[PDB]
Amino acid sequence: TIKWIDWVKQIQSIAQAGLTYSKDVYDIERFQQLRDISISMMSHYTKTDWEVVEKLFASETGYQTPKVDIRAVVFQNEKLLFVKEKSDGKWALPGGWADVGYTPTEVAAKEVFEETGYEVDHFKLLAIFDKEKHQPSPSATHVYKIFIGCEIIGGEKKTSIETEEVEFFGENELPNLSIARNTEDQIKEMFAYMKDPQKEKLID
Amino acid sequence: TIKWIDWVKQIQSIAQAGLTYSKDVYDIERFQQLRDISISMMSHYTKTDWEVVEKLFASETGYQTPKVDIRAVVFQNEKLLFVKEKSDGKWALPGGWADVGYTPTEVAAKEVFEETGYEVDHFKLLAIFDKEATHVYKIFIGCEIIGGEKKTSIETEEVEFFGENELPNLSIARNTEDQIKEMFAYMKDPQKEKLID
Ligand SMILES: O=C[C@H](O)[C@H](O)[C@H](O)CO
Repeated sequence: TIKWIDWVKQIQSIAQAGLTYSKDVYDIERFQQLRDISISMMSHYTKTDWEVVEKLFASETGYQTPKVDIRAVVFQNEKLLFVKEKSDGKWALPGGWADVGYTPTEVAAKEVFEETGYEVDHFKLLAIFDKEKHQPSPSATHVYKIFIGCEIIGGEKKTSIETEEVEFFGENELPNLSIARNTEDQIKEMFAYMKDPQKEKLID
Repeated sequence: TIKWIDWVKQIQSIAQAGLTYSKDVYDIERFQQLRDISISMMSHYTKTDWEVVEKLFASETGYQTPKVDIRAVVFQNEKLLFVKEKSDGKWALPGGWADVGYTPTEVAAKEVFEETGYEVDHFKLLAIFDKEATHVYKIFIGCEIIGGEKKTSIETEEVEFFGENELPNLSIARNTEDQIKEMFAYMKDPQKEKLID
């Protein structure tokens, strides 16, 4: 693996904590210098514009925790609901970044409605995966993925600008997965839950 | 001209100054973390440059989400592990902010070890709460003592196990009275539906 990336992510994290919590004017200035070195290291070794890296890597406030992604797990006739993005042509469970000001089930409901047309409720906590644990490639960011089971209670299948196709798929007919949005192993775990819904919940 | 070497040397020299001159216990710990990382970095890549990773930011947008707090839920014969906090002198489950570089269960095991000296395993996902300027998803993770011993701290003045009717004064930001009640409900009925806000 690339060892340097996880070191630099930890330096930015501590610098971000220092800028939030230090009250010492010379320590605040040391934490700002350290964040700026972290941007410069990322900028040079990924050949990415310095100011772009600052926005993508080093503009959060407060203590730095992993980011939260939500995936909705909706079955019908033992087939799992997937949505295809028009631009990249790849498939994933409905979901996305958790919006500030929304609870996890509100994110699941809103993402399912916007991407698929369906109304959902009857939320179940299924799993929390650590995106980095067996990640294919190195990442600038650390993500926890919360999988929430839901029941379709209304609305109707509807495509959009972003969302070209909405379809259910059986476990021996999976479409081309967006590995960034969901791994094969995360999908296999959801079919294991469908077969035995009283099973232990996966937490990385 | 191998640029990582001068940047790591700068990080080291800043961290050493911070470590020498800070009077705040939390500032000292941050500078100690940075010193520790810089040592680890220098002890690698002897001759070579760092690998260029030109695709690292391809799908990155700088989107901000709720922060993650983790609370470890540790029972011993029907009593729940609490910790008296230096901040307010009130009591809470071991836990805190989830750190970059750690899985949820590594966070739970780490917070329990540093705050109480116990080593835990057998992790179970119990709940995620959020009652909606700071937005927080709080993950309750159950686990069991497999080793270590009870050790109080400069940070953690007392470590006590408490039953449902003898609860100490709770640090309410860290754990509400309803969140603790729910945890006792999981211990008593261990097939209760897991809560997710
Ligand atoms: O919240 C957790 C943090 O470690 C502490 O609040 C910081 O060290 C700031 O003092």
